[PDB]
Amino acid sequence: LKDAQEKLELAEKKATDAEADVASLNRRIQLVEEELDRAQERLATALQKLEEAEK
Amino acid sequence: LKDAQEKLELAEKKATDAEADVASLNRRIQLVEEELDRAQERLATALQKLEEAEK
Amino acid sequence: DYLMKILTERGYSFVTTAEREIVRDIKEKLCYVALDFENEMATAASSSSLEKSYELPDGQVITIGNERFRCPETLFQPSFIGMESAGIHETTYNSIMKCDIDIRKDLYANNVMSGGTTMYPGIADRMQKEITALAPSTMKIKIIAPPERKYSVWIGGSILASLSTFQQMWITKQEYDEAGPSIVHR
Amino acid sequence: DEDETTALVCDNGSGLVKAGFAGDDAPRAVFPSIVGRPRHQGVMVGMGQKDSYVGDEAQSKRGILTLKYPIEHGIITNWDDMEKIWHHTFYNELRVAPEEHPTLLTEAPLNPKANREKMTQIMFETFNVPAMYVAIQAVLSLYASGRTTGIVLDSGDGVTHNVPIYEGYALPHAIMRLDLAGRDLTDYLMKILTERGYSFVTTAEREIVRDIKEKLCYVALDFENEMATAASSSSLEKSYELPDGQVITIGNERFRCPETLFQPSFIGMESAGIHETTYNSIMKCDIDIRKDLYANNVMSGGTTMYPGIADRMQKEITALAPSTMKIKIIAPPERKYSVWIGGSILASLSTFQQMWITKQEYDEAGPSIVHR
Amino acid sequence: DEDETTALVCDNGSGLVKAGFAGDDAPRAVFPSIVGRPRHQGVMVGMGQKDSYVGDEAQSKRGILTLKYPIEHGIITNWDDMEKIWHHTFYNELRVAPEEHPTLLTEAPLNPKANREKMTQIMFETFNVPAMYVAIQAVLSLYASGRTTGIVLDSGDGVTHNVPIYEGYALPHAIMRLDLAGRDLTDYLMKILTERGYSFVTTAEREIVRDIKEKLCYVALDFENEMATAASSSSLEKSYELPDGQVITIGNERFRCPETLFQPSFIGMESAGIHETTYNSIMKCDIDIRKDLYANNVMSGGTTMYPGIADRMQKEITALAPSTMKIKIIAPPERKYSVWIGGSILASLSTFQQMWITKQEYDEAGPSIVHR
Repeated sequence: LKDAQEKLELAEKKATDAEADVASLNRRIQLVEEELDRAQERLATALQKLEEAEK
Repeated sequence: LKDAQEKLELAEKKATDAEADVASLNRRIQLVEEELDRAQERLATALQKLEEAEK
Repeated sequence: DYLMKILTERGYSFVTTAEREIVRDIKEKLCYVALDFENEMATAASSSSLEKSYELPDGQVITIGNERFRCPETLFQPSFIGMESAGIHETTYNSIMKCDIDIRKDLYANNVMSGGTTMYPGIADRMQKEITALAPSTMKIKIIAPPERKYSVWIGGSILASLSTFQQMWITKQEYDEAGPSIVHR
Repeated sequence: DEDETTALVCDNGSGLVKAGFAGDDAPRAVFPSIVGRPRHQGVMVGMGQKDSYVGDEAQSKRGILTLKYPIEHGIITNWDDMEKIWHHTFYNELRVAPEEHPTLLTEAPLNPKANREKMTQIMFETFNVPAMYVAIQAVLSLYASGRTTGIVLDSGDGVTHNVPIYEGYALPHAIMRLDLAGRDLTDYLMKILTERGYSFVTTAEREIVRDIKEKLCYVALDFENEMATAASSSSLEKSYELPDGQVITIGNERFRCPETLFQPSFIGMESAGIHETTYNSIMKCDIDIRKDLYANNVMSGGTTMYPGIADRMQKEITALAPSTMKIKIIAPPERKYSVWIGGSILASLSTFQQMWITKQEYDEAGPSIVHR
Repeated sequence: DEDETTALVCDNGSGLVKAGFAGDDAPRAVFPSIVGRPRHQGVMVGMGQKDSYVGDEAQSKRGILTLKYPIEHGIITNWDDMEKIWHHTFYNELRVAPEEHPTLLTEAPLNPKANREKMTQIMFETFNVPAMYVAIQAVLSLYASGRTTGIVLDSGDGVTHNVPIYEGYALPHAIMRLDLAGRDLTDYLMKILTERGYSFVTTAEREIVRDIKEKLCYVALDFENEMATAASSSSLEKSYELPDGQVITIGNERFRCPETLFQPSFIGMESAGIHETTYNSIMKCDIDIRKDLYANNVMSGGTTMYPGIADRMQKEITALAPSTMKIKIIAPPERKYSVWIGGSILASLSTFQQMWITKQEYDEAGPSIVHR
């Protein structure tokens, strides 16, 4: 028992540190994915504007 | 004891599902951040190529 | 020959042989492949400064507004000419879902265009969007259409044959007089 | 340092080779155990005519070559093609010259005497290594988990095994082999996923079913009321995005695939399953050693990595074992390389030097020397 | 008589439907498995506006309709269009009212559980048949050749299969499916015949390449020294007269087309061929049943009708099978309807009455009842 309960406060501690880092990294991925459709979208438009001006 | 050990396979299960999802979401953020410097870089070049062709 | 009819059908006559030949020079100079060929006909109707008049061997200024793009829309819609076959973009695609699976991302990012008839401006943009919207979204589409494309074939031969490493693939009269036509046939 | 740095560890598998230097923590080289032979004459741009291809170049170019697997079910079946994989390992993968490196190799559980003598014949006589040594795979896995008595359930790409080991000696008559492993398991997922209404049509669809199996597959405990759970349809489902957009969803089958390891009947196999086999190995051993084996079920191998494999096995053998017994299923995180790591430890060890078979031993005793 | 006369047998294929009354020797109705939808608004003289066309009227009028195939590779892919083909079968082709006729239907080898339940849902709930039954196709083919254990190589218009059957139970884990059949085969002939310097330009040229394939194609044994024979140019050649005079000659290609069934490589297929697949099915089955399967290779399906198919298969598997074995390739003459005839026999049988799923069973047990 002392060993299963001790193994425990450590496994639950690790579980909460990992849930905290995943929340932070998922917030960062959504922001960089959203900076994106924006970078790439104005891109389809800038390259189209080039092919039309070059023509 | 049955209760501390049972509480356990569940807390360790949750810890491993959360470590697996953080590893996956961090791999996805690095790949979308790397698709990026690439989308934005060819962009500085496509827009520059436009201003020269328009001129 | 299809432009010919949509242009006589515009109320014209390519009667003498000096009228016939130049419909082809109209096709080359003034024809377009519009992207969103749908709301380009719609545009035609509001009648913008989309129209384009060409001066014939003589004065006879002929005007071509609209038909200008109805001609290359034949390459995506063979139905414009009583053809029941599929069109250019679908065919690009079908070729691709007939190939090995692992090579399909490669083919999709490398659609190289060559040939006199692929020179119609905006052919590449229409094809770009034609296959993006048929291909799985996980895919990268890329339609390469170089400017010299009416001679791609030739230029590729010029490069290859002037190359330093090609010398050892030339079929020589020695190979031939000794192996029969089979030799070069591979 | 002469050989402290210098000892090589090569673990030959049915699917993968794991290789590197004794001392390292993980294999420097991991690659498929294939040898491709071109179906047609021709070349890649800039290269010459190649007679043969090995590892990843054989996998990548598989459409123009006839692929062959040298190790069938852990045993070397083609010695011409194996000497090819070894050659590739030393010279291209680890880029070492073999004639100045001691080489620790691994063999399978009941590897025929004659094979251990043959790979010794090829190591010393065609590669001219200074010294070599052949360890049994389960035995290196155990040892890498610190201990010397336990029973290893070892499961990789073509074989599963149970090797009861007592104070280092693997027990020949208690070893069990079950020919169903990760290879079999990817092909079963394949069908339950096409059967979910899908198509793995091109080769870029085929290969990734295996990456679905590795990333998303589970071994549920109470696989019974997990199917039941599937039906109420919880947020148990899991969608994977393919090479392109084509988001495929896998809810349920996710665990129907590793339930194959406990129920071989899912795949038309009449053999018993992993947990029963752990147990049967154990009631085939001496009586006095059975408490030891039960508290030391060490797991190793790529296919034992499915999460919750250990909990299912824990409860699978508790409920077959006499209640007076202590059950204990050790499954370490690095287990896809246990075997290799056990070799790295052992071969870099201070006391192992006196078991290396040297060319002196060989040129004087014949292949018999290392055979033990 | 109530139902002795009254049982219907409908075999749904990828290319053709075969239908008729249990009792008859051959299908009363055979027609394409298409559903045409008019591309434009208008009418035929004397008829009204038609929303849809099925079977031969869809084929004949194909120029103004968009043709669709409900069964892709033996599996029903569109249920709106299938209920249309069934409707046509009962009401126009057999001209019966379905609500007083028991209906035996067929399904494919590993037909998804959910489909067998769906066509039961449509048979009982939209056609209101008294009773029905779904037999597996290879299983009816075998049985129509008298026996109960054997392996059927079944090959029609969109799929090829190998279904090992033991005392009536088709063996799920040993069944093989090869998606190359008579449809694929007509299109390959097409190219080797245009490649002979020809043009199948109008639709009256297209359709008849298929009638060339059926009438003049062969499966030569020793396809090797048959090409060699072609070259010495014997009176092996064969000219067919087209819809008009245009006498087309086909000497050689005549057999290059069914050599596609043994060599899928002729068509950019990387899969194994018919004979190897017969065999692989067999080394996937229990050991004790393999002598039975070998002496009972029953062939069925339109594409297995090419003369000399049986002799080539005979020698193809003798030379892969252990010599202690008896090989026996049964190919009956009516084989393009084996499946149907097996259903006619079975459903007119004296003992089958107690397996019919009745509306009583259904209204009380849900689609699950017939699903087994």
